[PDB]
Amino acid sequence: MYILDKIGLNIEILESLSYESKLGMSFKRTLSHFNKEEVLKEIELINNWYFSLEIIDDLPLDSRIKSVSSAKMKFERYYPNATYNRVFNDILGFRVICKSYDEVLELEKEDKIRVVDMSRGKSNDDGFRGIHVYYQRDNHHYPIEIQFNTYYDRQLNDWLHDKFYKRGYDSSCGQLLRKYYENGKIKSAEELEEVLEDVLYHC
Amino acid sequence: MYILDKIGLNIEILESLSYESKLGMSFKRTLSHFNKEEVLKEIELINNWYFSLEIIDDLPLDSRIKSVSSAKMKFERYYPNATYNRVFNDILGFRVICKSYDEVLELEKEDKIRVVDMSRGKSNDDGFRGIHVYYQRDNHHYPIEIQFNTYYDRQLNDWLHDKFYKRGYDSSCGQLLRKYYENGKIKSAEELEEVLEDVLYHC
Amino acid sequence: LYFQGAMCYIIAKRFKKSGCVALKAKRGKELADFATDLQKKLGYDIQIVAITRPTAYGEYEPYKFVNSFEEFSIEASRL
Amino acid sequence: AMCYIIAKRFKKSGCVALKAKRGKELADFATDLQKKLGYDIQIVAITRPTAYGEYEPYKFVNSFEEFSIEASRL
Repeated sequence: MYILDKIGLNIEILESLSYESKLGMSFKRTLSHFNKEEVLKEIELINNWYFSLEIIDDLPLDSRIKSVSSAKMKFERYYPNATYNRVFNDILGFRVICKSYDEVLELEKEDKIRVVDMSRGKSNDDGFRGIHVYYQRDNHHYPIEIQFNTYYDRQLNDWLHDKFYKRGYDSSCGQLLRKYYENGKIKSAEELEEVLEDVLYHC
Repeated sequence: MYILDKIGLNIEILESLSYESKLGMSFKRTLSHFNKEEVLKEIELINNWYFSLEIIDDLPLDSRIKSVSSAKMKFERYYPNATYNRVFNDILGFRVICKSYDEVLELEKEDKIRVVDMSRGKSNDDGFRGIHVYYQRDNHHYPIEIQFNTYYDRQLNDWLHDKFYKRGYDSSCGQLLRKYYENGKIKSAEELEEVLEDVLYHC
Repeated sequence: LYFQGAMCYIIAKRFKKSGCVALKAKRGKELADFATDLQKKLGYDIQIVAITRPTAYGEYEPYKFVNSFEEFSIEASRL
Repeated sequence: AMCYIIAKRFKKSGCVALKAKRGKELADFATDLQKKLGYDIQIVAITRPTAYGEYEPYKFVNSFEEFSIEASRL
Protein backbone atom coordinates (compact mmCIF):
# COMPACT_ATOMS: atom_id res chain seq x y z
CA MET A 1 0.00 0.00 0.00
CA TYR A 2 2.34 2.84 1.18
CA ILE A 3 5.32 2.00 -1.07
CA LEU A 4 2.96 1.59 -4.04
CA ASP A 5 1.33 4.99 -3.43
CA LYS A 6 4.83 6.59 -3.23
CA ILE A 7 5.81 5.16 -6.66
CA GLY A 8 2.41 5.74 -8.33
CA LEU A 9 1.47 2.07 -8.75
CA ASN A 10 -1.46 -0.08 -7.69
CA ILE A 11 -2.71 -3.65 -8.48
CA GLU A 12 -5.02 -2.36 -11.24
CA ILE A 13 -2.11 -0.58 -13.05
CA LEU A 14 0.13 -3.67 -12.68
CA GLU A 15 -2.75 -5.81 -14.08
CA SER A 16 -3.07 -3.52 -17.14
CA LEU A 17 0.71 -3.64 -17.76
CA SER A 18 0.68 -7.51 -17.64
CA TYR A 19 1.19 -9.27 -20.98
CA GLU A 20 -0.90 -12.43 -21.53
CA SER A 21 1.04 -15.29 -23.11
CA LYS A 22 -0.33 -17.11 -26.16
CA LEU A 23 2.02 -20.12 -25.91
CA GLY A 24 -0.72 -22.30 -24.29
CA MET A 25 1.72 -23.20 -21.53
CA SER A 26 1.98 -22.80 -17.76
CA PHE A 27 4.83 -20.57 -16.61
CA LYS A 28 5.29 -22.90 -13.58
CA ARG A 29 7.00 -25.40 -16.04
CA THR A 30 10.77 -25.70 -16.83
CA LEU A 31 12.32 -24.40 -20.09
CA SER A 32 12.52 -27.96 -21.56
CA HIS A 33 8.76 -27.97 -22.17
CA PHE A 34 9.03 -24.77 -24.35
CA ASN A 35 10.04 -24.16 -27.97
CA LYS A 36 12.96 -21.56 -28.06
CA GLU A 37 11.85 -20.07 -31.42
CA GLU A 38 8.21 -19.71 -30.23
CA VAL A 39 9.36 -18.15 -26.91
CA LEU A 40 11.62 -15.62 -28.69
CA LYS A 41 8.85 -14.71 -31.15
CA GLU A 42 6.54 -13.92 -28.17
CA ILE A 43 9.29 -11.91 -26.34
CA GLU A 44 9.61 -9.82 -29.55
CA LEU A 45 5.88 -8.97 -29.30
CA ILE A 46 6.11 -8.13 -25.55
CA ASN A 47 9.13 -5.90 -26.19
CA ASN A 48 7.19 -4.23 -29.08
CA TRP A 49 4.12 -3.74 -26.83
CA TYR A 50 6.16 -2.07 -24.04
CA PHE A 51 7.90 0.23 -26.61
CA SER A 52 4.43 1.59 -27.58
CA LEU A 53 2.85 2.30 -24.12
CA GLU A 54 3.01 6.07 -23.33
CA ILE A 55 1.52 5.34 -19.84
CA ILE A 56 4.97 3.97 -18.81
CA ASP A 57 6.68 7.37 -19.22
CA ASP A 58 3.98 9.11 -17.08
CA LEU A 59 4.42 6.83 -14.03
CA PRO A 60 6.41 8.47 -11.18
CA LEU A 61 9.20 5.82 -11.30
CA ASP A 62 11.97 4.62 -13.62
CA SER A 63 11.76 1.59 -15.89
CA ARG A 64 13.59 -0.41 -18.53
CA ILE A 65 12.25 -2.79 -21.22
CA LYS A 66 14.78 -5.65 -21.68
CA SER A 67 15.84 -6.74 -25.22
CA VAL A 68 15.04 -9.91 -27.22
CA SER A 69 18.89 -10.48 -27.28
CA SER A 70 18.99 -10.70 -23.46
CA ALA A 71 15.97 -13.09 -23.45
CA LYS A 72 17.73 -15.33 -26.03
CA MET A 73 20.84 -15.43 -23.78
CA LYS A 74 18.79 -16.16 -20.66
CA PHE A 75 17.01 -19.06 -22.44
CA GLU A 76 20.31 -20.59 -23.61
CA ARG A 77 21.81 -20.20 -20.14
CA TYR A 78 18.94 -21.56 -17.99
CA TYR A 79 17.69 -24.23 -20.45
CA PRO A 80 16.40 -26.79 -19.66
CA ASN A 81 15.79 -27.06 -15.90
CA ALA A 82 14.95 -23.49 -14.80
CA THR A 83 11.28 -22.50 -14.27
CA TYR A 84 9.90 -20.14 -17.00
CA ASN A 85 8.45 -17.54 -14.48
CA ARG A 86 11.87 -17.31 -12.76
CA VAL A 87 13.73 -16.72 -16.09
CA PHE A 88 11.46 -14.25 -17.93
CA ASN A 89 10.43 -12.18 -14.90
CA ASP A 90 11.91 -8.77 -15.76
CA ILE A 91 10.86 -7.78 -19.36
CA LEU A 92 9.16 -4.76 -17.77
CA GLY A 93 11.33 -3.80 -14.83
CA PHE A 94 10.87 -0.77 -12.60
CA ARG A 95 13.63 0.70 -10.44
CA VAL A 96 13.04 2.80 -7.32
CA ILE A 97 14.86 4.28 -4.34
CA CYS A 98 12.94 3.34 -1.13
CA LYS A 99 13.30 5.36 2.14
CA SER A 100 13.86 2.17 4.18
CA TYR A 101 13.43 -1.56 3.33
CA ASP A 102 10.56 -1.97 5.86
CA GLU A 103 8.04 -0.30 3.47
CA VAL A 104 9.07 -2.77 0.70
CA LEU A 105 8.65 -5.85 2.94
CA GLU A 106 4.99 -4.87 3.45
CA LEU A 107 4.50 -5.98 -0.24
CA GLU A 108 4.92 -9.67 0.76
CA LYS A 109 1.26 -9.56 2.06
CA GLU A 110 0.05 -9.06 -1.53
CA ASP A 111 -1.08 -12.45 -2.84
CA LYS A 112 0.29 -11.87 -6.36
CA ILE A 113 3.63 -10.35 -5.23
CA ARG A 114 6.83 -12.43 -4.49
CA VAL A 115 9.65 -10.70 -2.57
CA VAL A 116 13.35 -11.60 -2.95
CA ASP A 117 15.00 -9.82 0.00
CA MET A 118 18.71 -9.28 -0.55
CA SER A 119 19.02 -6.35 1.92
CA ARG A 120 21.19 -8.34 4.35
CA GLY A 121 23.33 -10.64 2.20
CA LYS A 122 21.99 -13.70 4.03
CA SER A 123 22.34 -15.77 0.79
CA ASN A 124 25.15 -15.98 -1.87
CA ASP A 125 26.74 -12.63 -0.82
CA ASP A 126 28.46 -10.68 -3.64
CA GLY A 127 28.31 -7.17 -2.08
CA PHE A 128 25.04 -6.16 -3.80
CA ARG A 129 22.17 -5.07 -1.49
CA GLY A 130 18.49 -4.51 -2.34
CA ILE A 131 15.00 -6.03 -2.62
CA HIS A 132 13.40 -7.32 -5.84
CA VAL A 133 9.66 -7.71 -6.03
CA TYR A 134 7.70 -9.66 -8.69
CA TYR A 135 4.06 -9.08 -9.55
CA GLN A 136 2.47 -11.86 -11.63
CA ARG A 137 -1.22 -11.73 -12.65
CA ASP A 138 -1.49 -15.52 -13.19
CA ASN A 139 0.51 -18.51 -14.46
CA HIS A 140 0.30 -17.44 -18.15
CA HIS A 141 1.06 -13.65 -17.73
CA TYR A 142 4.65 -12.43 -17.68
CA PRO A 143 5.84 -11.21 -14.29
CA ILE A 144 6.70 -7.52 -13.69
CA GLU A 145 9.78 -6.71 -11.61
CA ILE A 146 10.31 -3.75 -9.23
CA GLN A 147 13.86 -3.28 -7.94
CA PHE A 148 14.23 -1.28 -4.67
CA ASN A 149 17.45 0.04 -3.12
CA THR A 150 18.23 2.66 -0.46
CA TYR A 151 20.56 5.53 -1.64
CA TYR A 152 23.31 3.97 0.53
CA ASP A 153 23.08 0.50 -1.10
CA ARG A 154 22.56 1.94 -4.59
CA GLN A 155 25.92 3.79 -4.34
CA LEU A 156 27.96 0.63 -3.66
CA ASN A 157 25.92 -1.41 -6.21
CA ASP A 158 26.92 1.18 -8.90
CA TRP A 159 30.66 1.11 -7.95
CA LEU A 160 30.56 -2.71 -7.82
CA HIS A 161 29.00 -2.89 -11.30
CA ASP A 162 31.97 -0.92 -12.70
CA LYS A 163 34.56 -2.96 -10.76
CA PHE A 164 32.91 -6.21 -11.99
CA TYR A 165 32.99 -5.00 -15.63
CA LYS A 166 36.66 -3.88 -15.44
CA ARG A 167 38.11 -6.76 -13.25
CA GLY A 168 35.45 -9.44 -13.91
CA TYR A 169 32.80 -10.92 -11.54
CA ASP A 170 34.16 -12.10 -8.15
CA SER A 171 31.66 -13.12 -5.41
CA SER A 172 34.11 -13.18 -2.40
CA CYS A 173 35.75 -9.90 -3.51
CA GLY A 174 32.40 -8.10 -3.69
CA GLN A 175 31.32 -9.46 -0.28
CA LEU A 176 34.54 -8.12 1.26
CA LEU A 177 34.19 -4.72 -0.45
CA ARG A 178 30.71 -4.36 1.16
CA LYS A 179 32.34 -4.88 4.61
CA TYR A 180 34.83 -2.06 3.83
CA TYR A 181 32.04 0.18 2.56
CA GLU A 182 29.95 -0.43 5.74
CA ASN A 183 33.10 0.50 7.73
CA GLY A 184 33.54 3.91 6.04
CA LYS A 185 36.53 2.81 3.92
CA ILE A 186 34.98 3.36 0.44
CA LYS A 187 33.63 6.86 -0.28
CA SER A 188 34.47 7.01 -4.05
CA ALA A 189 35.37 4.70 -6.99
CA GLU A 190 39.08 5.66 -6.42
CA GLU A 191 38.85 4.60 -2.75
CA LEU A 192 37.44 1.21 -3.81
CA GLU A 193 40.49 0.85 -6.10
CA GLU A 194 42.81 1.81 -3.20
CA VAL A 195 41.09 -0.68 -0.81
CA LEU A 196 41.23 -3.38 -3.52
CA GLU A 197 45.00 -2.79 -4.04
CA ASP A 198 45.52 -3.24 -0.26
CA VAL A 199 43.29 -6.38 -0.12
CA LEU A 200 45.21 -7.93 -3.06
CA TYR A 201 48.60 -7.04 -1.51
CA HIS A 202 47.61 -8.65 1.85
CA CYS A 203 47.41 -12.15 0.10
CA MET B 1 26.95 19.68 -22.63
CA TYR B 2 27.17 15.96 -21.57
CA ILE B 3 25.49 16.34 -18.15
CA LEU B 4 22.72 18.44 -19.76
CA ASP B 5 22.06 15.79 -22.42
CA LYS B 6 21.86 13.13 -19.66
CA ILE B 7 19.17 15.07 -17.76
CA GLY B 8 17.24 16.20 -20.87
CA LEU B 9 18.03 19.90 -20.60
CA ASN B 10 19.55 22.41 -22.98
CA ILE B 11 19.97 26.23 -23.03
CA GLU B 12 16.79 26.70 -25.13
CA ILE B 13 14.63 24.73 -22.59
CA LEU B 14 16.18 26.65 -19.65
CA GLU B 15 15.48 29.94 -21.53
CA SER B 16 11.79 28.99 -22.00
CA LEU B 17 11.45 28.07 -18.29
CA SER B 18 12.94 31.49 -17.24
CA TYR B 19 10.49 34.00 -15.69
CA GLU B 20 11.06 37.68 -16.56
CA SER B 21 10.76 40.05 -13.62
CA LYS B 22 8.59 43.18 -13.82
CA LEU B 23 10.15 44.92 -10.76
CA GLY B 24 12.50 47.08 -12.91
CA MET B 25 15.43 46.42 -10.60
CA SER B 26 18.62 44.48 -11.46
CA PHE B 27 18.99 41.16 -9.65
CA LYS B 28 22.72 42.02 -9.09
CA ARG B 29 21.42 44.49 -6.36
CA THR B 30 21.05 43.79 -2.59
CA LEU B 31 17.61 43.24 -0.95
CA SER B 32 17.63 46.84 0.45
CA HIS B 33 16.94 48.04 -3.17
CA PHE B 34 13.60 46.06 -3.20
CA ASN B 35 10.14 46.36 -1.58
CA LYS B 36 9.16 43.17 0.27
CA GLU B 37 5.44 43.37 -0.63
CA GLU B 38 6.23 43.89 -4.35
CA VAL B 39 8.76 40.99 -4.32
CA LEU B 40 6.30 38.59 -2.62
CA LYS B 41 3.51 39.55 -5.05
CA GLU B 42 5.84 38.65 -7.99
CA ILE B 43 6.96 35.33 -6.34
CA GLU B 44 3.23 34.44 -6.09
CA LEU B 45 2.93 34.86 -9.90
CA ILE B 46 6.13 32.83 -10.59
CA ASN B 47 4.89 30.04 -8.28
CA ASN B 48 1.51 30.14 -10.10
CA TRP B 49 3.24 30.01 -13.52
CA TYR B 50 5.36 26.96 -12.56
CA PHE B 51 2.25 25.15 -11.16
CA SER B 52 0.67 25.40 -14.67
CA LEU B 53 3.56 24.16 -16.94
CA GLU B 54 2.98 20.49 -17.96
CA ILE B 55 6.38 20.50 -19.78
CA ILE B 56 8.03 20.26 -16.30
CA ASP B 57 6.56 16.79 -15.61
CA ASP B 58 7.81 15.48 -19.01
CA LEU B 59 11.50 16.38 -18.44
CA PRO B 60 13.74 13.37 -17.55
CA LEU B 61 14.66 14.81 -14.10
CA ASP B 62 12.99 15.66 -10.77
CA SER B 63 11.93 19.15 -9.71
CA ARG B 64 10.25 21.16 -7.00
CA ILE B 65 8.54 24.57 -7.08
CA LYS B 66 9.28 26.36 -3.79
CA SER B 67 6.47 28.14 -1.86
CA VAL B 68 5.72 31.87 -1.35
CA SER B 69 6.09 31.08 2.45
CA SER B 70 9.74 30.02 1.97
CA ALA B 71 10.44 33.15 -0.17
CA LYS B 72 8.95 35.38 2.57
CA MET B 73 11.25 33.72 5.17
CA LYS B 74 14.31 34.04 2.92
CA PHE B 75 13.61 37.77 2.38
CA GLU B 76 13.27 38.44 6.11
CA ARG B 77 16.44 36.45 6.83
CA TYR B 78 18.77 37.88 4.15
CA TYR B 79 17.44 41.48 4.11
CA PRO B 80 19.10 43.88 3.50
CA ASN B 81 22.65 43.02 2.40
CA ALA B 82 22.28 39.78 0.40
CA THR B 83 22.22 39.94 -3.42
CA TYR B 84 18.73 39.25 -4.94
CA ASN B 85 20.03 36.60 -7.47
CA ARG B 86 21.69 34.70 -4.58
CA VAL B 87 18.48 34.67 -2.45
CA PHE B 88 15.72 33.90 -5.00
CA ASN B 89 17.68 31.44 -7.12
CA ASP B 90 15.70 28.24 -6.56
CA ILE B 91 11.96 28.86 -7.23
CA LEU B 92 12.27 26.26 -9.99
CA GLY B 93 14.79 23.74 -8.72
CA PHE B 94 15.78 20.49 -10.38
CA ARG B 95 17.38 17.58 -8.49
CA VAL B 96 19.59 14.92 -10.12
CA ILE B 97 21.15 12.00 -8.12
CA CYS B 98 24.25 10.27 -9.52
CA LYS B 99 27.27 7.95 -8.99
CA SER B 100 29.94 10.80 -9.27
CA TYR B 101 30.53 14.69 -9.55
CA ASP B 102 33.24 14.72 -12.29
CA GLU B 103 30.65 15.40 -15.01
CA VAL B 104 28.96 18.36 -13.13
CA LEU B 105 31.87 20.94 -12.94
CA GLU B 106 32.18 21.03 -16.76
CA LEU B 107 29.00 23.26 -16.69
CA GLU B 108 31.14 26.19 -15.39
CA LYS B 109 32.18 26.78 -19.09
CA GLU B 110 28.59 27.79 -19.92
CA ASP B 111 28.42 31.59 -19.90
CA LYS B 112 25.03 31.77 -18.15
CA ILE B 113 25.75 28.98 -15.61
CA ARG B 114 27.35 29.46 -12.11
CA VAL B 115 28.61 26.42 -10.13
CA VAL B 116 28.63 26.29 -6.30
CA ASP B 117 30.70 23.24 -5.37
CA MET B 118 29.85 22.03 -1.89
CA SER B 119 31.10 18.44 -2.38
CA ARG B 120 33.86 18.97 0.25
CA GLY B 121 31.45 21.09 2.42
CA LYS B 122 30.06 24.64 2.74
CA SER B 123 32.47 27.33 4.22
CA ASN B 124 30.50 26.84 7.50
CA ASP B 125 30.29 22.99 7.49
CA ASP B 126 26.77 21.96 8.42
CA GLY B 127 27.03 18.35 7.10
CA PHE B 128 25.40 18.95 3.67
CA ARG B 129 27.28 17.75 0.53
CA GLY B 130 26.54 18.39 -3.17
CA ILE B 131 26.99 20.70 -6.18
CA HIS B 132 24.43 23.35 -7.07
CA VAL B 133 24.33 24.87 -10.51
CA TYR B 134 22.46 28.09 -11.45
CA TYR B 135 21.28 29.06 -14.89
CA GLN B 136 20.24 32.73 -15.23
CA ARG B 137 19.03 34.18 -18.56
CA ASP B 138 19.90 37.80 -17.59
CA ASN B 139 19.83 39.96 -14.40
CA HIS B 140 16.06 40.49 -14.93
CA HIS B 141 15.12 36.77 -15.02
CA TYR B 142 14.90 34.48 -12.02
CA PRO B 143 17.69 31.91 -11.82
CA ILE B 144 16.95 28.19 -12.20
CA GLU B 145 18.75 25.78 -9.87
CA ILE B 146 19.95 22.22 -10.55
CA GLN B 147 21.07 20.27 -7.47
CA PHE B 148 23.49 17.41 -8.02
CA ASN B 149 24.22 14.86 -5.27
CA THR B 150 25.87 11.49 -5.39
CA TYR B 151 23.68 8.64 -3.91
CA TYR B 152 26.08 8.60 -0.91
CA ASP B 153 25.66 12.33 -0.14
CA ARG B 154 21.87 12.39 -0.87
CA GLN B 155 21.37 9.66 1.80
CA LEU B 156 22.94 11.78 4.59
CA ASN B 157 21.33 14.98 3.21
CA ASP B 158 17.93 13.34 3.64
CA TRP B 159 18.61 12.11 7.22
CA LEU B 160 19.99 15.55 8.10
CA HIS B 161 16.75 17.27 6.92
CA ASP B 162 14.58 14.77 8.84
CA LYS B 163 16.43 14.43 12.19
CA PHE B 164 18.74 17.49 12.36
CA TYR B 165 17.85 20.67 10.38
CA LYS B 166 15.71 23.57 11.68
CA ARG B 167 15.66 22.27 15.31
CA GLY B 168 17.87 24.93 17.03
CA TYR B 169 21.20 23.05 16.97
CA ASP B 170 24.52 24.58 15.84
CA SER B 171 26.01 23.93 12.36
CA SER B 172 29.01 22.39 14.29
CA CYS B 173 26.80 19.31 15.00
CA GLY B 174 26.10 18.63 11.29
CA GLN B 175 29.83 18.47 10.50
CA LEU B 176 30.17 15.93 13.30
CA LEU B 177 27.19 13.89 12.00
CA ARG B 178 28.90 13.86 8.49
CA LYS B 179 32.18 12.69 10.12
CA TYR B 180 30.27 9.76 11.79
CA TYR B 181 28.59 8.91 8.48
CA GLU B 182 31.93 8.96 6.56
CA ASN B 183 33.28 6.60 9.28
CA GLY B 184 30.53 3.99 8.87
CA LYS B 185 28.78 4.86 12.16
CA ILE B 186 25.39 6.04 10.75
CA LYS B 187 23.47 3.55 8.60
CA SER B 188 19.86 4.65 9.35
CA ALA B 189 17.98 7.88 10.24
CA GLU B 190 17.31 6.37 13.74
CA GLU B 191 21.15 5.87 14.12
CA LEU B 192 21.62 9.56 13.10
CA GLU B 193 19.11 10.54 15.85
CA GLU B 194 20.97 8.28 18.37
CA VAL B 195 24.40 9.95 17.82
CA LEU B 196 22.65 13.40 17.76
CA GLU B 197 21.06 12.62 21.18
CA ASP B 198 24.50 11.61 22.54
CA VAL B 199 26.24 14.66 20.99
CA LEU B 200 23.62 17.00 22.53
CA TYR B 201 23.78 15.27 25.93
CA HIS B 202 27.58 15.28 26.15
CA CYS B 203 28.05 18.77 24.41
CA LEU C 1 -8.85 6.19 -15.59
CA TYR C 2 -5.50 5.93 -13.69
CA PHE C 3 -3.67 7.22 -16.85
CA GLN C 4 -4.23 11.01 -17.09
CA GLY C 5 -0.93 11.87 -18.84
CA ALA C 6 1.98 13.36 -16.79
CA MET C 7 1.10 14.28 -13.22
CA CYS C 8 2.79 16.07 -10.33
CA TYR C 9 2.27 16.04 -6.54
CA ILE C 10 0.89 19.07 -4.68
CA ILE C 11 2.39 18.93 -1.16
CA ALA C 12 1.29 20.83 2.00
CA LYS C 13 3.69 20.92 4.98
CA ARG C 14 4.13 22.96 8.21
CA PHE C 15 7.75 24.30 8.30
CA LYS C 16 8.95 23.00 11.71
CA LYS C 17 6.80 19.80 11.62
CA SER C 18 7.68 16.55 9.78
CA GLY C 19 5.36 14.93 7.25
CA CYS C 20 3.07 16.28 4.54
CA VAL C 21 -0.32 16.02 2.82
CA ALA C 22 0.21 14.95 -0.82
CA LEU C 23 -2.15 14.88 -3.79
CA LYS C 24 -1.46 13.56 -7.33
CA ALA C 25 -2.65 16.37 -9.63
CA LYS C 26 -2.40 17.58 -13.25
CA ARG C 27 -0.30 20.75 -13.79
CA GLY C 28 -2.27 23.68 -15.24
CA LYS C 29 -4.49 26.69 -14.51
CA GLU C 30 -6.97 24.73 -12.31
CA LEU C 31 -4.17 23.35 -10.06
CA ALA C 32 -2.10 26.61 -10.10
CA ASP C 33 -5.07 28.80 -9.01
CA PHE C 34 -6.13 26.17 -6.40
CA ALA C 35 -2.64 26.26 -4.86
CA THR C 36 -2.38 30.08 -4.95
CA ASP C 37 -5.74 30.40 -3.15
CA LEU C 38 -4.97 27.64 -0.60
CA GLN C 39 -1.60 29.23 0.30
CA LYS C 40 -3.42 32.49 1.18
CA LYS C 41 -6.05 30.68 3.30
CA LEU C 42 -3.47 28.59 5.19
CA GLY C 43 -0.92 31.33 5.86
CA TYR C 44 2.87 31.55 5.56
CA ASP C 45 3.57 28.91 8.30
CA ILE C 46 2.46 26.18 5.78
CA GLN C 47 4.36 25.60 2.55
CA ILE C 48 2.46 24.56 -0.59
CA VAL C 49 4.99 23.00 -3.01
CA ALA C 50 4.82 21.02 -6.29
CA ILE C 51 7.16 18.00 -6.72
CA THR C 52 7.52 15.47 -9.57
CA ARG C 53 7.73 12.34 -7.41
CA PRO C 54 7.63 11.57 -3.68
CA THR C 55 10.57 9.05 -3.87
CA ALA C 56 12.85 11.97 -4.93
CA TYR C 57 11.81 14.21 -1.96
CA GLY C 58 12.67 12.41 1.25
CA GLU C 59 12.46 15.66 3.28
CA TYR C 60 8.61 15.51 3.16
CA GLU C 61 8.40 11.96 4.67
CA PRO C 62 5.98 10.60 5.81
CA TYR C 63 3.55 11.31 2.96
CA LYS C 64 -0.20 11.36 3.72
CA PHE C 65 -1.76 10.78 0.32
CA VAL C 66 -5.27 12.18 -0.26
CA ASN C 67 -7.59 11.43 -3.23
CA SER C 68 -9.38 14.76 -3.91
CA PHE C 69 -8.83 18.54 -3.92
CA GLU C 70 -11.39 18.90 -1.05
CA GLU C 71 -9.65 16.18 1.02
CA PHE C 72 -6.30 18.00 0.43
CA SER C 73 -7.81 21.31 1.68
CA ILE C 74 -9.25 19.80 4.90
CA GLU C 75 -6.07 17.81 5.72
CA ALA C 76 -3.71 20.71 4.91
CA SER C 77 -5.69 22.97 7.30
CA ARG C 78 -5.05 20.42 10.11
CA LEU C 79 -1.21 20.73 9.82
CA ALA D 1 6.50 12.40 -22.09
CA MET D 2 9.50 10.84 -23.82
CA CYS D 3 11.71 7.80 -23.31
CA TYR D 4 15.26 6.86 -24.42
CA ILE D 5 15.92 4.13 -26.99
CA ILE D 6 19.35 2.64 -26.15
CA ALA D 7 21.63 0.41 -28.29
CA LYS D 8 24.51 -1.45 -26.58
CA ARG D 9 26.88 -4.36 -27.36
CA PHE D 10 26.67 -6.91 -24.46
CA LYS D 11 30.36 -7.25 -23.43
CA LYS D 12 31.30 -3.63 -24.23
CA SER D 13 30.60 -0.53 -22.12
CA GLY D 14 28.75 2.51 -23.41
CA CYS D 15 25.66 3.00 -25.56
CA VAL D 16 23.96 4.99 -28.34
CA ALA D 17 20.93 6.85 -26.90
CA LEU D 18 18.04 8.67 -28.57
CA LYS D 19 15.17 10.65 -26.95
CA ALA D 20 11.99 9.29 -28.59
CA LYS D 21 8.18 9.20 -28.14
CA ARG D 22 6.72 5.78 -27.18
CA GLY D 23 4.30 4.36 -29.74
CA LYS D 24 3.86 2.26 -32.91
CA GLU D 25 6.47 4.25 -34.92
CA LEU D 26 9.19 3.80 -32.23
CA ALA D 27 8.16 0.18 -31.35
CA ASP D 28 8.31 -1.00 -35.00
CA PHE D 29 11.58 0.94 -35.58
CA ALA D 30 13.18 -0.86 -32.62
CA THR D 31 11.83 -4.31 -33.58
CA ASP D 32 13.23 -3.92 -37.12
CA LEU D 33 16.59 -2.52 -35.95
CA GLN D 34 17.07 -5.42 -33.49
CA LYS D 35 16.70 -7.89 -36.41
CA LYS D 36 19.19 -5.95 -38.60
CA LEU D 37 21.79 -5.63 -35.82
CA GLY D 38 21.62 -9.18 -34.45
CA TYR D 39 21.46 -10.71 -30.97
CA ASP D 40 24.93 -9.43 -29.86
CA ILE D 41 23.44 -5.86 -29.59
CA GLN D 42 20.68 -5.08 -27.10
CA ILE D 43 17.98 -2.53 -28.03
CA VAL D 44 16.35 -1.34 -24.78
CA ALA D 45 13.93 1.46 -23.74
CA ILE D 46 14.65 3.40 -20.50
CA THR D 47 12.84 6.35 -18.87
CA ARG D 48 15.95 8.39 -18.00
CA PRO D 49 19.72 7.98 -18.44
CA THR D 50 20.52 9.22 -14.88
CA ALA D 51 18.66 6.12 -13.51
CA TYR D 52 20.60 3.61 -15.70
CA GLY D 53 24.27 3.86 -14.83
CA GLU D 54 25.02 0.48 -16.47
CA TYR D 55 24.83 2.08 -19.95
CA GLU D 56 27.46 4.81 -19.21
CA PRO D 57 28.91 6.54 -21.18
CA TYR D 58 25.89 7.67 -23.22
CA LYS D 59 26.41 8.76 -26.84
CA PHE D 60 23.36 10.88 -27.55
CA VAL D 61 22.14 11.12 -31.17
CA ASN D 62 19.49 13.52 -32.57
CA SER D 63 17.64 11.44 -35.22
CA PHE D 64 16.37 7.92 -35.97
CA GLU D 65 18.83 7.68 -38.93
CA GLU D 66 21.77 8.81 -36.76
CA PHE D 67 20.77 6.17 -34.14
CA SER D 68 20.74 3.43 -36.85
CA ILE D 69 24.20 4.31 -38.22
CA GLU D 70 25.79 4.64 -34.75
CA ALA D 71 24.17 1.47 -33.39
CA SER D 72 25.55 -0.50 -36.38
CA ARG D 73 29.09 0.65 -35.41
CA LEU D 74 28.88 -0.94 -31.88
